[PDB]
Amino acid sequence: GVLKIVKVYLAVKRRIQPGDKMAGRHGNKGVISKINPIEDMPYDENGTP
Amino acid sequence: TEFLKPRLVDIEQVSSTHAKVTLEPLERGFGHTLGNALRRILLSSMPGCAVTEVEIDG
Repeated sequence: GVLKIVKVYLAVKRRIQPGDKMAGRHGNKGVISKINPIEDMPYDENGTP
Repeated sequence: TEFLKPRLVDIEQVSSTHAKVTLEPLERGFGHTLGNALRRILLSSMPGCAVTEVEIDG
């Protein structure tokens, strides 16, 4: 019936943004409310945030 | 590279109580670099006058 079929393959990267549900392994769910700039990050004596 | 300049400031005033400064525009963490700054400075780095000692007498 359909002698010629053309299946297209698109490609779309979907990144990480505020609103995506993320969790862990030990059963700790959650949703990122607002991915903030590394400038608001609490750092230790070292400086590494 | 292109930088931006702070402008438009709403001096919302009520006699001697409070003034509320509304400045636009700011960027990723500029409302912080500005706000936090004024706070600590207005607390332990601002000259002013006040009573230090009060000897009644007796």
